[PDB]
Amino acid sequence: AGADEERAETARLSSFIGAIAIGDLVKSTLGPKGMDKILLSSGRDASLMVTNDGATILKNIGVDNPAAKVLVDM
Amino acid sequence: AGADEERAETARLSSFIGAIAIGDLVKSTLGPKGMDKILLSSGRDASLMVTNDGATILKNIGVDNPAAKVLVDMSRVQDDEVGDGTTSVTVLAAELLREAESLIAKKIHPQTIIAGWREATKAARQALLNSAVDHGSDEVKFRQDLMNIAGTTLSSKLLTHHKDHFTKLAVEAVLRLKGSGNLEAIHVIKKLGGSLADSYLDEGFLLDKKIGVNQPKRIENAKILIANTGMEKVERILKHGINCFINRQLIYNYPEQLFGAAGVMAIEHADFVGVERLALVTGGEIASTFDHPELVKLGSCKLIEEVMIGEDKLIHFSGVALGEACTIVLRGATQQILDEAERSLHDALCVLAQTVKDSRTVYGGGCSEMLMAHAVTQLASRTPGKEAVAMESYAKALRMLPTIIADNAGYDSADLVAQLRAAHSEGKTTAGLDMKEGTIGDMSVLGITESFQVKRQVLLSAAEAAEVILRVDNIIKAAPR
Amino acid sequence: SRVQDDEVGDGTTSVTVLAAELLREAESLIAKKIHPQTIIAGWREATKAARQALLNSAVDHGSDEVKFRQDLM
Amino acid sequence: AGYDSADLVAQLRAAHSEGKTTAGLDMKEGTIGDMSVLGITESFQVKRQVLLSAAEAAEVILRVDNIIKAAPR
Repeated sequence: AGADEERAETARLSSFIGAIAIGDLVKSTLGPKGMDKILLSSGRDASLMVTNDGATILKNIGVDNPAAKVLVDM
Repeated sequence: AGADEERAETARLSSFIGAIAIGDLVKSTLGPKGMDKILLSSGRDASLMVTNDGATILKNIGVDNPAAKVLVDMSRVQDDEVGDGTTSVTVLAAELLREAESLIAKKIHPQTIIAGWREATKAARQALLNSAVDHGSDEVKFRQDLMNIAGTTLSSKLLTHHKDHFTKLAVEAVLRLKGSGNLEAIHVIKKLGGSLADSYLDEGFLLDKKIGVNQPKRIENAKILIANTGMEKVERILKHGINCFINRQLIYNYPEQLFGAAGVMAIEHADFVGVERLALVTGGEIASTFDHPELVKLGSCKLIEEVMIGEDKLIHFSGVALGEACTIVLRGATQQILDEAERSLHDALCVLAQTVKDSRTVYGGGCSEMLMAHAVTQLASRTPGKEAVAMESYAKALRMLPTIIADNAGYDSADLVAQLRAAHSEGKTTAGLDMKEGTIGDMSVLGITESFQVKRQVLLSAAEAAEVILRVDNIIKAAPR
Repeated sequence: SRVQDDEVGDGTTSVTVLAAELLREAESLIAKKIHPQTIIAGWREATKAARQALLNSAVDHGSDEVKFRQDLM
Repeated sequence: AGYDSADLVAQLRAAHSEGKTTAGLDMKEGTIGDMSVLGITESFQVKRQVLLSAAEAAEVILRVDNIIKAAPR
């Protein structure tokens, strides 16, 4: 264990996992009772940035190696 | 499995922890005998700062991932547009978070209870008037200006013998504060020389710097020169008639000889903050290279002079044409209390201006808190909805304040709550906690009355912060720093 | 202590010991269980203690001038 | 004195509550005795200054709430 290996069930899984992570944060945002979140990164970021609009925050950061940034661009 | 994983119960915990963390540090500070704390930062900071005033330190830094900075930021307007005295507004906000545990039992969406904050407007209006206390303050006012609330701020402080006189003076300082122009240019320094009054009020801004041993002792029909760049000079100088030069930064030695013979008084390394305030005061100037003299600069010509204040010499720049900015100078023999003036007077500036601006106040010594607690229990029942259930929880939050005021008086807390409530529900607004008695008494005889605004701004800010908080996820707490 | 020495003297050292013992009672102080600062008002009460050290004690009753037996010993 | 302290406390209190200011601790005796016979007296002034001096030393701990620092790192 402890390596990046993908075939069969797992290759499909990386697409699957990227979709689930984004959905939980965005679901709160929609509707009158909608919610806005705060994000903090220390590496050359002034402070916490808060974006209610899902599109603006997704464009801003390419935090991880799994596919999702391309999806965000669209 | 990303990293910061939090459960719905743990997400709220981060907000919960934040209120408790802040309350413990501010807790030492409150009432009669409070204590100073030290705080450290490097890179954007360099050493350890110690601040007696809780509001000043919270404002200056956003130390960590925990969210409370936004809650904290509102307090600055509290300390300018009203409440300061003794810090306690932050502590009450913290208290409301504890009721959230009882809220989990309420199998209802937390977002909906948030609408209770919609109710904050109808609670803030009810909280107000339920307290019912001061009929009015006309403006400036000859006798109602003080001998009131500033004394309470002082009541907490030991210095209340000579000091209460100092507190009274603060009103004169605040009277000039009101009007168009904003909250700008107010500076105060305490000094070593002793007097019964222990304070002198000056019409203009004060500074403490000297050109050198040589140079004229006094100047008149004074003209002021300010430079953004460090040290031709005589030629431009003679025609204007220049009486004083103020420079923010180091000053070159050669011009110093010139000024002495000419009869012009200059200031070496004048602090920038004093200078910026001064510009508003004198009508301002364009500060740049040595061309800066004549028309580009406009100076005020009333009085700049060195005078002796009982002993040690100072410079008193005074009689500003604008009239929007002024300075305060303190005096005293020497003790804990005299340099405690620095602790107290800064507090004095914020309390009084507001007391004159609000024209409304509430009874101190916790009189307001018990009465308000009585009225609010009924109010929850009156309103339809969860709107009623959230409101009922809020009402017992107020109960803790009576306990804290008594606690800092040395007297047994449970006994105190009992006697306190019976007197307030009775219908007498004047009655309140008497710390010196260790029981309940007439607050008015003491002369204690909290500015009305201090009570409404604290309640409204806590309410809005609460709206966002139990409808988010990522945070936590450690302390101010 | 030195100001005291100039104003009267050494005697035998004992003043320092008396001040130290007052700290021991602080353990039971917690037992009162509330605000240590108003405990200080006890000091205010010490003025009462101070008058006690006054007039309800032996004093002289004799030290007329020279004195036959009480000159010393 | 090299004498039993427990015994001493009881007898000392015993002579004083009576109302006889003369009785006191005689170390040479090992028990209690008539101080006046010894001839021992203390100046009035030594008692007032010691009381004032001991009281202020005690307050240095209480008039100032805190003196040092907390957590730089």
